[PDB]
Amino acid sequence: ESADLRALAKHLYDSYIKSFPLTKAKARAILTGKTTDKSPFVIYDMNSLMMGKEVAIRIFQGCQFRSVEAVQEITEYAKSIPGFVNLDLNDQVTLLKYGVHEIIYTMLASLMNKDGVLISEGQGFMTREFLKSLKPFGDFMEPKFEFAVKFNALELDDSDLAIFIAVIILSGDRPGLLNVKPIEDIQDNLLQALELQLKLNHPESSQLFAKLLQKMTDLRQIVTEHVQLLQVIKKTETDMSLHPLLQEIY
Amino acid sequence: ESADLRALAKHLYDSYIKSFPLTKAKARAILTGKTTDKSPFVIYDMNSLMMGEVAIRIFQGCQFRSVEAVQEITEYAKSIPGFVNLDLNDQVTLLKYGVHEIIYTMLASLMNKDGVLISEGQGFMTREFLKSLRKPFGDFMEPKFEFAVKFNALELDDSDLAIFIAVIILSGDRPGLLNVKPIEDIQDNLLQALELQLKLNHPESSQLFAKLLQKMTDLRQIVTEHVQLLQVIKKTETDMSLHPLLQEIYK
Ligand SMILES: CC(C)(Oc1ccc(-c2cccc3ccccc23)cc1)C(=O)O
Ligand SMILES: CC(C)(Oc1ccc(-c2cccc3ccccc23)cc1)C(=O)O
Repeated sequence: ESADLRALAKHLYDSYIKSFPLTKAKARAILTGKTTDKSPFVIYDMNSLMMGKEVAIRIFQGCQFRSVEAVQEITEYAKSIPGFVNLDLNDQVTLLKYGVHEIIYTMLASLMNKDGVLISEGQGFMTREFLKSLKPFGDFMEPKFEFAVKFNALELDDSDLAIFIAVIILSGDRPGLLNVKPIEDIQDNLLQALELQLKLNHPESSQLFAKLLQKMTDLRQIVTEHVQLLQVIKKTETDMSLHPLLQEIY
Repeated sequence: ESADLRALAKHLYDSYIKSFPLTKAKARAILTGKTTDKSPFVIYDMNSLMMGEVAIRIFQGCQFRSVEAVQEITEYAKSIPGFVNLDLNDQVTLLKYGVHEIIYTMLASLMNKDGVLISEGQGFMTREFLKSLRKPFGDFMEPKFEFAVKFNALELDDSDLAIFIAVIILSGDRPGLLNVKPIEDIQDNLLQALELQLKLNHPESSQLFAKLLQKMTDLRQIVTEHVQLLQVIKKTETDMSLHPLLQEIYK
């Protein structure tokens, strides 16, 4: 009934707030928008960054660090989705493994506008053109920027995004899953809760449910495109015995 | 009004029939060995291939059929209300990015786990036979079978597919589009039409609408993979001619 759907929605919203550092609502206030309580430090050039083992590699590695960190926040959020911990533990691991990249790029949009991205929990702001100003690394944020511009045109808020992220985790078509049935049964429930949420939250945005789902197609293409860049960078340099243990962590 | 959505659904179903020679309904009647009205001849090896008469031959068959399919899809496209009224450059762009996604959607209608109908249903070519084709060509069809088997478990019929196919063409998040808003206004209507159609045609089937739209992710991947395998073929087969139309669509 509408009752357990709204219950599910509020549950997810509550744990999404608890699990992640900067909400979209706060990121929007910082960006383009209102509140400049404390302006973020802006990174627009090589100087700016320093004023903030090596620049272009420094920045791409920094994004990896945050993303490893984010995997744990996503994990904790996953385990708050009703039914998730009851799944086969191999399937939990699989769902997280193939889901975290799509989740990261989804949420990255919350931190982006067409001009740049908030980092360090909104304390910083790296400009889009400074990012594109790199060498075989000026290639890696631009498709995220192009995706975010289109995705943010849907004007979702955190309550919408909480359910959407849960939908992504409970996919069903991840390779190697052992028991697809309960996963799809949970996702069917989450899709219902999502549909309702979007109808109550955006009553005059017609077919917002459908439009948001079609965005999954662009999301997977981003992820695919990102892993192939990663494979190229794994041909920039791999041999060095000065962070073997840090290499491990990533 | 739901009434307007029903008329649009009827209209699109109607054009689909008139545009596409072999419907899913006919494909299923052929495939199910309980209607012996006219059974297909089955191609499962090279001698049955020669009885029912290599890899290049088969794939250029596929190439010619695809170009004709583009024609039929193009014909169907003009019947979608609002489509011919769009900026022409966008009409080209919509077709360019839509055509292959639709071909693999419809291809599934002619497939089961064991093979695919060919030559307007007169032939059936085995999945194993296609998989054993020489090294580059043996990998072309297998991901389409994979898609088709899970897509076919949605159990869509032609009146469903007519609207879904229209939804695909009228995307708008396609690259290079000049006027996105009028494209999205039309898709928005196709989507309402699709949503109603599935809930009436499949009352017991929970969130079929969402699960169908998720399938759009899979069609993208198929196209992407097929493209990268075509550029392999282009280099190992310098003597094989890719069709100019198909060439213009791929970039
Ligand atoms: C889950 C998410 C979106 O994870 C992020 C991952 C990477 C970045 C990021 C993106 C681009 C450059 C960066 C440089 C240093 C640190 C982080 C980045 C921002 C957020 C977040 O922090 O909300
Ligand atoms: C739109 C569609 C799906 O177009 C087709 C495209 C390719 C094939 C096909 C697929 C695989 C092998 C073939 C060999 C000879 C001729 C055609 C094929 C069948 C149909 C159709 O005819 O319904």
